[PDB]
Amino acid sequence: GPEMVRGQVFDVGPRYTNLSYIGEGAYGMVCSAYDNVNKVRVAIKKISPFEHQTYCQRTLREIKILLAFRHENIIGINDIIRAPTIEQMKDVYIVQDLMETDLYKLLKTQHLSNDHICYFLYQILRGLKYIHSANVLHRDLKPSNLLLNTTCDLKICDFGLARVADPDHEYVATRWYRAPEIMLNYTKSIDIWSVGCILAEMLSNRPIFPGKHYLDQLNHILGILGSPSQEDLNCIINLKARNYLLSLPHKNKVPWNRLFPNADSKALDLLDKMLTFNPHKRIEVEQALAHPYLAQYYDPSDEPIAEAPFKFDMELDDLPKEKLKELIFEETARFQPGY
Amino acid sequence: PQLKPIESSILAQRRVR
Ligand SMILES: Nc1ncnc2c1ncn2[C@@H]1O[C@H](COP(=O)(O)OP(=O)(O)NP(=O)(O)O)[C@@H](O)[C@H]1O
Repeated sequence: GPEMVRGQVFDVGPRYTNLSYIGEGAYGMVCSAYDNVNKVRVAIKKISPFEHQTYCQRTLREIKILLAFRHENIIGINDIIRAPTIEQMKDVYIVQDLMETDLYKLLKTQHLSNDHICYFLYQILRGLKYIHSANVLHRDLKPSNLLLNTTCDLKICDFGLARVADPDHEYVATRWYRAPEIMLNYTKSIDIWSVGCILAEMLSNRPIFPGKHYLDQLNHILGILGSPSQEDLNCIINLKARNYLLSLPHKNKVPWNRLFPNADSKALDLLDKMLTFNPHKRIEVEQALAHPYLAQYYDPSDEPIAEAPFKFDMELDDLPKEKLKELIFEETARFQPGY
Repeated sequence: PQLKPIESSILAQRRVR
C-alpha cells in the first residue's frame, strides 16, 4: 500500500502519512506529511540520485553536512527512509522539519518591511557564521535555499554544492548569486556576495544581477558596481580575464541610493561591503553581524560556533556513482533498525 | 503567506531582552 503523489510513489508509510505536494527541486519531489510516531508535521524530500554521479555527489554531501550540523538557522535531517538492501534502494527519502515557505516563494507574493528584511538578514548571517566556523562553504546561497515560517524563523537549506574552504582547487540554473571572482579566478568571500545579492533582492523584490549567461552576468555586475578600480584588476590571478576586463568598455558605478531609494541607509552601507568586487576587501561574516544595521539583534554570546571543522577529505567529483551509492547506503544506515 | 510580527520568533524574543 505505498502512497502516491501526482502519479509518483512516495513510500514513506506507515509512519509518515497524509502526503501533500509542496514542490519540485533538484531530482526530487518535496511533500508535507504527518509523522504519526512523533505526532508532528514534516517535510519529506524524495531523492532518486542513483542514475547520475553528480546527483549522487550532491546527495551524499547534503546528508553528511546536515547530519553533522546543529544550528537554529540551518535545516536539520530528522530521519532518512530507504530500502533495507542496496539493490532494492532506488530512492532516498529525507525527512525534515516542515517550514511554511521559502524566501523565493515569499518574495513573489509579498513586499517586505525593512523590519523583516533586517531580521531575516540577521538569521542568514547567524546561520552562516556557524557554517563558516566549520570551515564549510555553502556556495549555493539564494532565496529558494532560505526556508521560512510565518513566525519569521529562517533556516538555510540545500548543502548539495557545499564544500570545505580551500585556497585553492556543475550547474546550477542561475549565476545570479555567484561572486565575480568565480567567473574570473574556494573562499568564504563567495558566500558573502550571495548574501549581498539576497539582501538586494529583499529590497526591490527583484534579483540585482539577473544575467542570462557568463559574460552577461559580468556585464550586469559591472553595470552596477562600475568598472574595477584596478587594485581589483591586478589582484586577479588569471591574466586571461584581466585583459578581458581591460578589453571591456568603461561603466559607471550606480550609487546604492539611486537603486533602492526606499532602503535603510545602514542596510545600504552593509550591502556595499558585501557586494565589493574584490574578495579581500569584502566584509567577513562576523564583521557583518557587528554592522550597525544589525545592532538590534547582534549578540555574539547567542551566536553559536561549530565545535570543530567539518571533514571532507574524501574524493569529490571523481568517485563512480556505484561507489557513491554504497556510501549513501552506509551514511543512511543509522536510521535503519538493527544498526 | 502573511508574516506575523518579528516578536513571534523565539530568537527575536531573546533579542528584546
Ligand atoms: N523543510 C522544508 N519545508 C518546507 N518546504 C521545503 C522544505 N525543504 C524544501 N522545501 C520546498 O521544496 C521545494 C524544492 O526545494 P528543494 O527540495 O530544496 O529542491 P532543490 O532543487 O534541492 N532546492 P532549491 O534549489 O531551492 O529548489 C521548494 O518549493 C521548497 O520550498
